[PDB]
Amino acid sequence: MKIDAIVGRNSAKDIRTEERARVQLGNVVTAAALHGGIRISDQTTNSVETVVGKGESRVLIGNEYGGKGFWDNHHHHHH
Amino acid sequence: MKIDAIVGRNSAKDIRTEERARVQLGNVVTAAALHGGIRISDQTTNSVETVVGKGESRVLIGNEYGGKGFWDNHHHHHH
Amino acid sequence: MKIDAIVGRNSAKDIRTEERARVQLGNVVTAAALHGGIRISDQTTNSVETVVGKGESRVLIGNEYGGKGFWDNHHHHHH
Repeated sequence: MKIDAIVGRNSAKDIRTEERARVQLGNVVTAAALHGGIRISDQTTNSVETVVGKGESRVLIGNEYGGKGFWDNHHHHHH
Repeated sequence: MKIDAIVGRNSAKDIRTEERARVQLGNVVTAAALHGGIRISDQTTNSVETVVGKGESRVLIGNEYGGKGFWDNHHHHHH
Repeated sequence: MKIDAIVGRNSAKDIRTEERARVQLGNVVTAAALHGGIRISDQTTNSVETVVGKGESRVLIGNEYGGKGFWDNHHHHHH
């Protein structure tokens, strides 16, 4: 009670990634989407229990700003 | 911000993504949708139990702002 | 109001990475998204209990700015 800071949590209980699975847990901010300023300091709270990815799965648990950070179509993957 | 507690949670119980599936669990904000939205403490509350994606599925569990973040349409065919 | 302690934690309880799996725990800042801060652009709080990746898996637990740090963009069948 009585807060002036950031509020809005995303939570996960269990995560299982198997086989060619990539998971981003937390936050991804693309440059274009948001860079400082008097931006948001309040976000929607999401909470998941168990999440499993099987077979080339891409899973992002958290907040993606922009929509080019974790997911994409086809780029120059050189590593 | 100074709003005491944000109300509006999304909750997921079980998630299974199988086979080339992509899942966004959380909140996606496109740039266009929210830059200087410095106060959002009353949103929609959605709870789901089990969600399964099978075979090249896109699934977003959470909030999508802009409608362009996770479900980025075919914008880059040149890639 | 008067803050020195930032509110916005990414927490993890247990992590298991096996077989060519790589995990980034903390924060990954690429130069492009922001260099050395510039406000708190993002400090969204995420909390996960147990996360397991098995089999050449990529798991990032925390915040990725830029999307060029721990991973880069890939070649996936269907966007």
